[PDB]
Parts: sequence; structure tokens; C-alpha cells
Amino acid sequence: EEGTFLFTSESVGEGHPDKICDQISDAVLDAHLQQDPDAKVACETVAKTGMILLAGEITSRAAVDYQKVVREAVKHIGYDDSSKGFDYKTCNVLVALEQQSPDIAQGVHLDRNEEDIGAGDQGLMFGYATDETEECMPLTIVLAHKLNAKLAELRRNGTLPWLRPDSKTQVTVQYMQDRGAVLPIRVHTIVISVQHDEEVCLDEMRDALKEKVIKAVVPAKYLDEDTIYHLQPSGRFVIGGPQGDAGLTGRKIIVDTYGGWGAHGGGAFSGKDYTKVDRSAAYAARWVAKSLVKGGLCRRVLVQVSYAIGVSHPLSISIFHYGTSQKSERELLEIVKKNFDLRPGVIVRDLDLKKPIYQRTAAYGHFGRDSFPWEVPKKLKY
Amino acid sequence: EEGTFLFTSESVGEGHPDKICDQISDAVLDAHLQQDPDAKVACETVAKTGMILLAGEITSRAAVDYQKVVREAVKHIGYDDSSKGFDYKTCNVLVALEQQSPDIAQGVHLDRNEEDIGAGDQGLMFGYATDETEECMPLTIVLAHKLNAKLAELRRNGTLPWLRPDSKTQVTVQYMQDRGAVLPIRVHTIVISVQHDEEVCLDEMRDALKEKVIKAVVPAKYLDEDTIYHLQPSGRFVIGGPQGDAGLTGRKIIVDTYGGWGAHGGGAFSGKDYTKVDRSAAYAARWVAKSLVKGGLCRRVLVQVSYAIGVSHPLSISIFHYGTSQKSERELLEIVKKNFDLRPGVIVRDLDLKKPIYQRTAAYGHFGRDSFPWEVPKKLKY
Ligand SMILES: Cc1[nH]c2c(N3CCCCC3)c(-c3ccccc3)nn2c(=O)c1-c1ccc(O)cc1
Ligand SMILES: Cc1[nH]c2c(N3CCCCC3)c(-c3ccccc3)nn2c(=O)c1-c1ccc(O)cc1
Ligand SMILES: C[S@@+](CC[C@H](N)C(=O)[O-])C[C@H]1O[C@@H](n2cnc3c(N)ncnc32)[C@H](O)[C@@H]1O
Ligand SMILES: C[S@@+](CC[C@H](N)C(=O)[O-])C[C@H]1O[C@@H](n2cnc3c(N)ncnc32)[C@H](O)[C@@H]1O
Repeated sequence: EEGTFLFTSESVGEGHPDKICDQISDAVLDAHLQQDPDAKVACETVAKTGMILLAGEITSRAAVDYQKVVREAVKHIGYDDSSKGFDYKTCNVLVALEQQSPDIAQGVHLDRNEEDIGAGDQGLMFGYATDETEECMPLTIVLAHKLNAKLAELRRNGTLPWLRPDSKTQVTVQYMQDRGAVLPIRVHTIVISVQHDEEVCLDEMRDALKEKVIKAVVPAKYLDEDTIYHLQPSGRFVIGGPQGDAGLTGRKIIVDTYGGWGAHGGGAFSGKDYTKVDRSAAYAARWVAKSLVKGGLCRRVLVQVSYAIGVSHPLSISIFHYGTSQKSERELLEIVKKNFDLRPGVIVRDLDLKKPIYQRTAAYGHFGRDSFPWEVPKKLKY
Repeated sequence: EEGTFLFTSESVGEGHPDKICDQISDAVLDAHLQQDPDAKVACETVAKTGMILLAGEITSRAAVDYQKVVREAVKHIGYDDSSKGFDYKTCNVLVALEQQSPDIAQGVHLDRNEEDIGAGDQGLMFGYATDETEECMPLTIVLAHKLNAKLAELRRNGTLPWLRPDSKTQVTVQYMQDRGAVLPIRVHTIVISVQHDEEVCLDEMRDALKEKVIKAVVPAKYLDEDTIYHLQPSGRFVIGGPQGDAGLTGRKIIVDTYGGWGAHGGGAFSGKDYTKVDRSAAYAARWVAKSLVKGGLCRRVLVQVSYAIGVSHPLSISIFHYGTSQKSERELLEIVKKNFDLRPGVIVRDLDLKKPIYQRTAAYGHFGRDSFPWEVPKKLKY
């Protein structure tokens, strides 16, 4: 017990109503980028019973069929029948989209060289990396995401046909201190809540969630007789998706990042093109942090950057190594300065941020998966 | 420079479109609570040009005039004419509100003793306190909020009649390490962006923002010849409010809390009654953290708690004192156990969370202001 502590993170499934909105917002972004790599996109999505509303600002040369893009995203998630609470074929899709404000456009990107475009807004952003997993992510959030992915897998393969797309999971891990780094010891508590059909009973669900979901995801070495399980703790979850709870874009920002570890500056990712530093600078900050850890300079590290609207270079850059670096904080900042250029008009080139890959980022976290450009460490010169 | 670092936080004004939504959601909550202290409220607000949409779930004995509640909140904020981009008298108010899901109700509160109500959702929440200011908040966020409040003051008193309600500010402070605590040294950079009328010029605005806003808020001892000012950095901000940028409830969660310090579990506060632990447990965690600091046990402290839907007691409670306590982490946890009961049905009594004071929390941060119950430290027994 000496030197140990508990930490909890959560994740949600593809049909969680907030995550539906993130995925739709990024499907819209991708559709624009497929035709206009320089589309300016700020697409919020709102979901409630029978309704997807798109609201925001897009200036783009693309011709996008919003009805088709939205409905295909909902179909992919799995909401295809009134019996499940939501159906892509028959829901309302409402659009309240205007051009980007000309005042923003003139102050950010109009008549600017691409590398010297200003940040699309002010704000602060953080990147984090931890050596506790190979992918440099906290175990709590990785396991929580993988539990949701397993539910979707067993729904889609017909193993557990009573499952529906809306789910939430939560994992509490006991950690040991290790010279500023952290070492996972065991799983203390798991929560799983998932929408289900009217016919399956709680005992069938709880047994399946333990044997076919948890045991198929969480290594047995982390589970013991004392692990606490809260499986379908509400007792009934037939109503779900947007019918059970309104969804909005950008309401799962901690799920999207580090599960509470590190820090967060408040900005949402989905529905935004590269000029919105909330996304591009957070991706670049992750890339920096992961590069420092994979480069052997830190075991655990947090990077902050901040911007002013219309100004290309960050206003501030800061680093905290948790006592896990032999280099000083000053030396780390110099290494980052010499190896990275965090202007948005340079990040876009380094991370290929005009490519329409964003819908793939919008469930199961933006980091630690799939070797996206910000997950491929840069070789550092020093 | 040795032992120092930079940190940035931001805040937004009452007419920032996300903050409009938070305030409307809490005006709706308050209106329900005035008539039904036990109202179940989950009210999201969305704002775009000419539109306020309410979406979510409310079960309540109250009879609420949503048109009146929404329009009065917008009037208070100051959007009262088409020349400002938005007018409470003439905007569209659309309502997509349903009852709370019966499946949630049965699993959370139906036929439960109030003290033993379950958490209204799973999730994780943090509370933070720092002795660097008397109110136990980070200086970066306090100053950022006060800059926005000063803008609203000079708008309302007619000093600077070209101001409009939508604003954002951002403050970067140089800090010194102090045995795990932090000591503010100076202000490194200030950003202010505020919506303005068509007639005032940039030089008049920038001079006023420096002399009448910054100097009226930030002590001169923090400002020097090297401080960087980004005042109206976009160059033009005539279009603003929802017309310039869509607003949604729960998109300023870092502004609402600690400006990036501490940690955040991802849950939004506004529009939610006490059974939604995203709000009540975050408020209680702040109360715990502030009580530990004001009790002289810590100089700086972070508390995590987590819940499962339908379960009253937290699943986990954890504490980090940043090396600023003479008591061990184990001893602090025992003190918290002996002095606090973090079931939502007890928090509601301790913090008086049926009282309709929530609209007042929804701008300028939920913490560090106005001696709300969670800001009054508990005298600890140990
Ligand atoms: C003991 C400890 N606790 C701790 C905490 N806690 C965990 C429980 C809830 C509150 C925050 C966080 C944290 C987690 C997330 C966000 C922000 C801060 N970091 N962190 C540590 O680094 C250490 C530590 C590690 C290695 C070492 O050698 C000495 C100390
Ligand atoms: C030097 C240092 N830096 C630091 C950081 N940084 C700041 C810049 C950007 C990245 C995070 C944070 C932090 C801030 C917000 C969220 C999460 C973590 N905490 N923190 C520290 O506690 C210390 C420290 C203080 C006293 C001491 O005696 C020794 C060290
Ligand atoms: C519990 S609902 C949030 C509170 C809700 N807005 C209300 O009106 O009380 C939040 C999320 O939990 C999940 N959820 C919905 N219904 C649920 C149920 N009956 N049991 C468990 N989780 C549920 C869904 O993922 C949903 O998006
Ligand atoms: C810059 S807008 C976000 C990006 C925007 N959605 C777009 O379409 O590019 C975000 C916030 O910045 C502020 N803002 C809006 N127009 C602005 C302008 N012309 N100059 C500076 N800040 C502005 C408002 O507070 C607004 O809510």
C-alpha cells in the first residue's frame, strides 16, 4: 500500500450520444476535405430523439450532401431501426450552417502565406505521454476504450445480439510510484453500462460482460478476488442513444485525450480543420510529448502551448517532466524549440492535417492508436 | 529563471456563445427548482445566429415558461438589438425537451431514500485548491476572469459603449517553484479579444483595453516593460456572439474550473440538478480540497472521486498533495473519510444543492467566488 494510489478513467462507445456527435462532425469535416483540402470547418452536431442538427460555420468549395453524410455515419455506428431507439433511415437531419465569419477569416488566414496563417482562436493545449504502456498512454484509459471496442465487436459479429451501440465503461487501477513515473499494479474496479434489448435479463448480461467482455480485454494478472465489478449497475438500459440522453460535439474531451491524466486546455477536437489550434496544436503537443518519451529523454511528460487568434507562433511553451528526465526543463524546452515548429501552418505539413482521416479519430480516443502522424515519434537532434 | 516556468489560462465573457448556453441552461434549472426542489434536469442549450435551442431531459412538477426564461437570460447578458448580432426580443427559441428516461429514473432515484440515491451517471471528478491566492485558486484563471468581468462592467456603465457582450481573455504567468506549491512572479502575456461596434477604431480599442481594462485589473507589480499584449489581435471583431460562432452548453469546462490546473474528469456543470455527480461531486471535491488547504494540512491538493450510475458511494477516492503536506496521503484520505460523506444524497444537504443559485455560477468560474457553500471550508476533526 505504501507508495500506491488509485486512479479512474472512463470511455464511451461509438453509439454514446456525445460520441455520435463527434463522429458526425468529423464525417462532415472529412467530406469537405475530400473535395477542398483548405475547407474552413467548425461543425457542431447535436443529437436528441429522432434528430441530428448540424450547427456552425463552414466555408468550402466542396459540394456536400449533409443528409447522406450524416445518415451514413449513423448507419456505421449501428442505429438502423426504431427498435434500437434511433434509425439513420428515418431520423430528422436539420442544418444551421453558415459561412465562416468574414471577421475571423480576415484576421486568421485571408491573404496570408500558409506557413504564417494565424491561430484560428486563442487558447491553451496540452500534450502528455507516459511510458507505462508501449503506446505511451495511461493504462486506465486504454483499458476503458478497449472494453467499449469489445462491446462493439461482439455486437457487430452477432455473438451478443442483444447489445445496442450506446455504452460507457470505467476502470480504476491501483498504481505504484516509480521515481516520478507510474506503474500499474491491478484493476480495482470496472464499470460497464450498455444499452440492450427488451428481452435479455440482467443475469445473462452480467455473466456475458464478465466472461466475454472483461476477460477478453483485461489481462488476468490485473484481476483478483477483490476486484469490484459494477455491470449494468442501473439495472435497466433499454432506452439509449440520443433518446436516453442528448448528445453534443465536444462533450467527451477527457475521453478523447488522456482519461484525466496530464492536463487539458478545454478545447474540443471534432468538426474542426487544422487552423483550429484546439485540435492541431493538441495533436502536435502529443507528438512532442511522445517524441520526448520514445527518445529516452523523459519517462512521463506534459507539454503546454498557447495561442492568440491571428498570431502564428505560440505565445507560450512549457514542459513538466515529473522528475523523470536527467535533462533540465530548460534543456528540454531548447530541444523542443530546435526540433519542432508549432505554428499551425507548419503543423499542418508535418502532421498531414488536410487529409480526411478525422472520422477515424472520433471514437476510442485520438491518441495511442493506429500510428496516426502525431503517434509516430520524431527523431530528435540535440 | 532557475525554478521558474510559464503557465497560461483563459476565460470568456458572459456573451461568449458557449457561456450564453451555460447561463441559459442554469436559468432553466433555477426556474424549475424555484417550483420543484426535486426537479430532475438535464438541459443542454445550443446557440447559433437567431436561435436558442433547448435539448435534453426534464422531469419536474414545475410549470416553466421557456420563452420567458430564455429571453430574460439573453437580455441580462446584453444581447438586445440586431445591431449587436443577437436580440432576446426577436430570436427563435426552440424546445426539444422530453421527460427523463424512465430507465435512468428507476436505476437512480425511484423508490430510494434520499440519502441513498444513486449517482445519476458514472464518471470521475476532481477538486483542486492552491494557496497562491486567498481564494485558493490559480492566479492565471482569476486574472482572466476578472478581465472579462471588467469588460462587462465598462459596457454596462456606458464608459466604453462600443463594447459588446462576447469576449475572451488569456493570461500567461511566470511562476516560481516553492516546495511543491507555486508562487506567481509576473504576467508574461495578456490576450483580450472583445466584440465591438462598427465605428470604433483599433487604436482607440487597444488604448482602452490597456489603460481602462488591464491596468484596472492586474496589479502593476506583475506588469513590466517585457509583458506582451495581444489586444484585439484578430484586427476586427464586429460579428460576434452566436452569429460569429456556435455555442453549446458544457464547452467551457476548463474555464469553469481551474484554468488547466489540477485535473478535470470531463463532465459539464450547467443545466444539471444535484443527482448529476458531474456537478455535485465536483463541487464537493472542491470543498474538500479547499478545506484541506484552509485547514493548514496542504498548500496545494488535488482530489479525485468516481461513481457508477445507480450506486451512492464513490467507487474510488484519491488525493495528491504535491509534496505540500506533512501528513501522508493515507492520513489525508482518512481525514477526508471521517469528515465528508460524498454520496450525492448527502452532498445535496451539505451544499444546499436544491437552492436555485445556479445561474450565478455559470459565468466567471464556479469556484473561488461569492462564498457559495463549496467555498466555505469545513472545520476538520482529526
Ligand atoms: C502519488 C502520485 N499521485 C498523483 C496524482 N494523483 C492521483 C490520484 C488522484 C489525484 C492525482 C497525479 C495526477 C493524476 C492526474 C492528473 C493530475 C495529477 N499525479 N500523481 C503523481 O505523480 C504521484 C507520484 C508519482 C510518482 C512518484 O514517484 C511520486 C508521486
Ligand atoms: C515545475 C513544475 N511544473 C508544473 C506543471 N507544469 C507547468 C507548465 C506546463 C506543464 C505542467 C504542473 C501542472 C500544471 C497544470 C496541470 C498539471 C500539471 N505542475 N507543475 C509543478 O508542480 C511544478 C513544480 C512545482 C513546485 C515544485 O517545488 C517543483 C515542481
Ligand atoms: C445517465 S445519462 C446522463 C443523465 C441523463 N441526462 C438524465 O436525464 O438523467 C448519460 C449516459 O449514460 C448512459 N445511459 C443512458 N441511460 C442509461 C441507463 N438506463 N443506464 C445506464 N446508463 C445509461 C448513456 O451512455 C448516456 O449518454
Ligand atoms: C474564433 S471563434 C472559433 C472558430 C470559428 N468557429 C470559425 O468558424 O473559425 C471562437 C470564439 O472567439 C471569439 N471570436 C469570434 N469572432 C472573433 C473575431 N473576429 N476576433 C476575435 N475573436 C473572435 C468569440 O468569443 C468566439 O466564440
